[PDB]
Amino acid sequence: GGDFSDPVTSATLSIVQVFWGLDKKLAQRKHFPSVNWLISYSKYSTALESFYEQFDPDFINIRTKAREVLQREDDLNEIVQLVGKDALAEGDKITLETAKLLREDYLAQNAFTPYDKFCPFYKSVWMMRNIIHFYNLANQAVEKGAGMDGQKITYTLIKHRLGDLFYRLVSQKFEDPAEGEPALVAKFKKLHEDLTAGFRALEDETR
Amino acid sequence: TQIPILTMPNDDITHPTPDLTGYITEGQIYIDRQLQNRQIYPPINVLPSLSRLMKSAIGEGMTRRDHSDVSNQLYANYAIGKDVQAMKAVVGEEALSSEDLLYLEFLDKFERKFVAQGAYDSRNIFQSLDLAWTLLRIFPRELLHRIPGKTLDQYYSR
Amino acid sequence: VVPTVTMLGVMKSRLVGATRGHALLKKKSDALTVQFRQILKNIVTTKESMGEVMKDSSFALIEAKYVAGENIKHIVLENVQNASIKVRSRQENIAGVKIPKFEYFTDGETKNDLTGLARGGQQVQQCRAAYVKAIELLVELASLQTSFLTLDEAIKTTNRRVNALENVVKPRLENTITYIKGELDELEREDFFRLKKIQGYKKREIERQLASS
Repeated sequence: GGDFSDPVTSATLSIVQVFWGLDKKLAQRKHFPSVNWLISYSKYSTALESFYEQFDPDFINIRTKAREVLQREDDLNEIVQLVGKDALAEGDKITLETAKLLREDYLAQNAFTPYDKFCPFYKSVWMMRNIIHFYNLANQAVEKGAGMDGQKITYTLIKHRLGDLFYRLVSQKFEDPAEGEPALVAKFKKLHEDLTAGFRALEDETR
Repeated sequence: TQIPILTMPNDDITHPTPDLTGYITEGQIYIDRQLQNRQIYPPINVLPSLSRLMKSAIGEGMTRRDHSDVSNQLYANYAIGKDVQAMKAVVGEEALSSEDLLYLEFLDKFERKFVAQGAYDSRNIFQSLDLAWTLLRIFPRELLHRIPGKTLDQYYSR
Repeated sequence: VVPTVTMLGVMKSRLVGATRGHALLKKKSDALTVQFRQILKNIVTTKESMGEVMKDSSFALIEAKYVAGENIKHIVLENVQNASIKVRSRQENIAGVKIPKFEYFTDGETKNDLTGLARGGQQVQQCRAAYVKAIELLVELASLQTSFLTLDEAIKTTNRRVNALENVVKPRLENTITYIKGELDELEREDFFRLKKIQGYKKREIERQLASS
């Protein structure tokens, strides 16, 4: 709540490499992790490059895409507050949908429930991969915009026609890690395959 | 040549040390928090960036003649691109003309290629000017108002 | 309003965001005003066509009286060879505002014609042309009304921002700066000076005691 220019804070941020800046607004929003995704930073990123590469090479790019989506949402929040959502385009619409999906499914961890008490890295990477893949598929779909349709029409269609995948992306959080890593990996791979089937049949129908 | 890396407390130059060193020195290159947040490895804030003695550095014998011209043209075009991005946000991007879309794509290509540089990638100033020119070719010849005549045709031909 | 630097930073950020939003709203208002001016020009052209449209239409009635005399009257009413009353309108978002494209008869879908009467051709050339003019008239009128309302709202928002938001926030920043500096810095320096004087005359008293003993 206090200013982050306090001498103790300034001294710490000079030497500390990772600041997990909690947000008073998030705490009031009852968002339990309460970690701000804008002020916080981890300078150790470059060191873990080899670890992330050996674990999952695609994780870096999807993490960067998630960061860009979050930054865009935070940037245009002021615009939508001032101008209004009327001028928002299909790309803006899918960006906001993905941002809300992150804020709800991903950054929120209750930790008072067995499914949310502990989130292993394999489950976290799969959830982020699913969200980013859905974002990419929506981008490609609205970019196609052909056949006397598409773009915002495609966005609304995939919102309604593909609403089941969007809804169960939220439930992907509720997947219990205790069931075992192979089972969770299989379930997430099946979800990814279904998501690929989505926006492909929607591509075939050409709106 | 002195290039101090002075941390600005509270993410601003209003702090006594940044203001004092700005008063003493003759330049101010900036690191934009958003660019790092948007994950561009060089987070250089080009619009706040400025050097008082830019004219002296650029010349015919040292550097190329078109260097200052393309510097000014890129700066103005980037400001226009930011303005057009705001316009696209407020109007829904349908009301934009062709030139507005040109400025938008120019800003996008600028951020994609010129601003982002490999941490180990090295570019000679000639190579940097060539990259800026490749960014510039997408505009029509008449559109580059800042570029002096007989220098535009010198390089815009490609 | 705590004179602490947190409130100063918050107020500075609010002022900067207000300035940026004011600039964006001014640009949007200018664009909307330009579109409204174009719509007004189109509506003026349609109004100029109006009246002359009715003057042309009266010739069809004169021709009907000359050729077929009295009309069919009642349900039939005659006098019509074309321009059946069927239209197609759609609201279209232009410059962020939905504008109904009111396309009326002679420019709307499902229009029908039934050959030509004795003055049916004159009616088509006069009455049906009036319908074509009226389609554009209605579309332009609806678009102009919507654009005028939107431009008025945007101009009011921008003027209110410029006259109240910044004009109140800037004094808030000035008062915060004045309080913070002239109270905290002044009193802290005074406290430090008083402590320094206390130590100084304590050393003086120690020296005096040493001289005495």
